[PDB]
Amino acid sequence: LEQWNLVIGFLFLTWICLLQFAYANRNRFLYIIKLIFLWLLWPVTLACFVLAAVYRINWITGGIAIAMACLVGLMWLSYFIASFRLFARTRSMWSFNPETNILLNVPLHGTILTRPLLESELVIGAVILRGHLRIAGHHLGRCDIKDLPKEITVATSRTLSYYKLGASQRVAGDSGFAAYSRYRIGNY
Amino acid sequence: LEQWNLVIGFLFLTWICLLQFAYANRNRFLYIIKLIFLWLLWPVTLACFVLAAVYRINWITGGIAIAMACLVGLMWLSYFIASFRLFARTRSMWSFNPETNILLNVPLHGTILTRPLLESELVIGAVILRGHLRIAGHHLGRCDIKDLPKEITVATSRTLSYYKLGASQRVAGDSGFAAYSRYRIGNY
Repeated sequence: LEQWNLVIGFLFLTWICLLQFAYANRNRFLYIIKLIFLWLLWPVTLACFVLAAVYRINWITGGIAIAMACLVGLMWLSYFIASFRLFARTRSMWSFNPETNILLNVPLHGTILTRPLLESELVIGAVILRGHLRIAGHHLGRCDIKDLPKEITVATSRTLSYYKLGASQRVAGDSGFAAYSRYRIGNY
Repeated sequence: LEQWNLVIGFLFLTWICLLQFAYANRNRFLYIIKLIFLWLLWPVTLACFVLAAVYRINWITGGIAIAMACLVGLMWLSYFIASFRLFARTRSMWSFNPETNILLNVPLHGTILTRPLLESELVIGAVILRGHLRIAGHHLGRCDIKDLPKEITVATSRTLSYYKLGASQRVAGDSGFAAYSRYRIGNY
């Protein structure tokens, strides 16, 4: 049974190792690895509760573990049905993340890049670092001040909020810094 | 031995429960709870490796677990000595966090609020949401457009970077949005 303990040790060790390089340098491969890695936390939690409930000798702790496993499974299925409700409308793979059900669509370089967004703030920042665009902690790619998006969107079940570009601030040679004020909330 | 399994189940359940309320509404109490909660991940990882190594029957897996426990302990002590090197200069409690060793000092309402900062970007955003100031995901407090800081600092072992306020953008009634361009890097 120590194999599962060594597996959780490997998981914890690599997750700790994730907190020295990937937190600063944001790569799409590393981000999606971290995302699917957080998505697998729910089944391993359920597995821990299951292996706690299999060896039931007394009924108090076993009943507590069974009730909590039922609750966490119910809320996991609630999250699954929420992600299904989102994906039935926005039709985006990033709607199946365990982080949030709030989507950010940015039309950069023609392709619509979709990223998870924390809370859909009324004003959304856009920061240019050495010609690289980042919005809400997501490095969308290499976009200098000339090709900045004009209008982006925030997608949600029965909600689409349009965000219009504000003023652009050219400073420190090539770095730029701009705001997205909320325009309107619709569902056509 | 199932008590430790139920403890890790409680930890995972409450950490999953943390991903529905505290991620959107940022409270200082909830943030510091999450911070000390991430700080206790290192000893529980070491404990998992220790309980994997105590029941050594074969030598291959036991040796692998012992070597990995030694490596994770060595890097944990490296992190401890890094935090000590930081705290010997900046003298701030927030230097003892497992997230980052990059400090952000903001002079808001007279008191110098210090927060962890991800990577010390050359341009730092400041967003006003309903009269509340947030910088790099940290809700520093209630600060409208009038009392915005003039100059903030980023603290680091043998580094202090001064950040000067840029242009201020008043939009949507009371919301504001401003930039901190890097001024100079010193250590006096």
